[PDB]
Amino acid sequence: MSMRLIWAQSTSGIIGRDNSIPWRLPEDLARFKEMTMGHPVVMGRLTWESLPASVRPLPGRRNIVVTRDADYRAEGAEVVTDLPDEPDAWVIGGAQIYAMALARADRCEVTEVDIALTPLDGDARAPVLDDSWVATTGEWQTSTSGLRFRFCSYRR
Ligand SMILES: CCc1nc(N)nc(N)c1OCCCOc1cccc(CCC(=O)O)c1
Repeated sequence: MSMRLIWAQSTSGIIGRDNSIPWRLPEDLARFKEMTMGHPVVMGRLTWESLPASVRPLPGRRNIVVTRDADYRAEGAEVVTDLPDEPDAWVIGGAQIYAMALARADRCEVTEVDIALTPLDGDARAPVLDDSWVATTGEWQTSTSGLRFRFCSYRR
């Protein structure tokens, strides 16, 4: 019904390589925290293990880890084998988790980072949103880090 997707991507659409993020953008962390606090957050195992240890699990949010390995220990998170039907939840990671949740989604919150990245094999790419989405495009912004970025919101 009402899954929300949130991701940060380069302008070429890359959301990371092996979960590693090439940009430092504290304004994106701030907006991620504002959007997801007090709600379940749904993620893959690689996103979970890539969280900074001090916020694994992400505090103030019910953390849910989706993986085909039924036996997996995530201290502080709920381990499920399939995407859960949590109405108010935010999907936060897994290029494949975004793909699976997109059908159930009526909101996407995107940070676009103006950073050139060389494509590498097995890159995680952002979902391409079709014409059913209504886009609200924020103004281009400059970070305390010097990077240009913008926030875009999509609804249907
Ligand atoms: C924030 C990157 C991001 N940015 C966007 N826009 N979407 C995402 N899915 C997304 O990855 C979420 C997985 C990594 O999470 C972190 C990682 C480090 C610090 C924090 C803030 C802690 C807090 O929030 O308390 C969160």
